[PDB]
Amino acid sequence: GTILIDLSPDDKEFQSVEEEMQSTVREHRDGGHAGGIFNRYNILKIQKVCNKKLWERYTHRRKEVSEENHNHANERMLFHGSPFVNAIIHKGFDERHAYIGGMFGAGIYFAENSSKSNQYVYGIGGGTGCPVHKDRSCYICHRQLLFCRVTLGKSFLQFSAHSPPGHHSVTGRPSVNGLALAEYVIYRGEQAYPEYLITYQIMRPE
Ligand SMILES: Cc1cc(=O)[nH]c(N2CCN(c3ccc(F)cc3)CC2)n1
Ligand SMILES: [Zn+2]
Repeated sequence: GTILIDLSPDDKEFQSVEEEMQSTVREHRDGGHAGGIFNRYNILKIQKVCNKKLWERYTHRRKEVSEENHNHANERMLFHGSPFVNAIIHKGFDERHAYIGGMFGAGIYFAENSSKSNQYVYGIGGGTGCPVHKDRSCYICHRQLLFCRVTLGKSFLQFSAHSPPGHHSVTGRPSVNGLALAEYVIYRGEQAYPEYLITYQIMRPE
């Protein structure tokens, strides 16, 4: 029972979601190989993802993690880029959205850097690119990102399935690229809510 409400760009909500998308762009060590070459996005549409069953699935698990961690759910707003975004907004996150070949295990991956999530919009390493031009740096086709409410709880810090014992998620602390932001991994689909569906294009630097 998913409903997508279009957010007006006049709305304070559109303005704060676009600002978290824009300000969290960074240069990638692959030179744009996976996500393309760009410094900003053309934000075409921001939509609120409304689903009573999934929101309840998430706040139920949130209350569990909170009570297991001195009433702190450790809730973040993170980006999620995946070829299975359209399936996530209707069925939620689960074991089919888990990244088997992940660095922090077979869990569901999230990023603080929007530009990081953009690397997985067309698949692992950007796949073959957009389905129309087979271009990983395509500047034409419309891309789609999720801005998710994530319950991290007790997160296992990793400097560089199931969660480490006595923990609720894993934090990928960046230990080489001094400008990278953290990456997070949850092992329960219930621990995340697909809050915002952002439609956009990467923009050719001038
Ligand atoms: C680091 C990071 C940030 C981000 O936004 N997204 C992701 N992924 C990881 C890989 N994914 C995946 C899911 C299910 C599969 F079958 C294969 C891949 C989805 C998106 N990673
Ligand atoms: Zn294209």
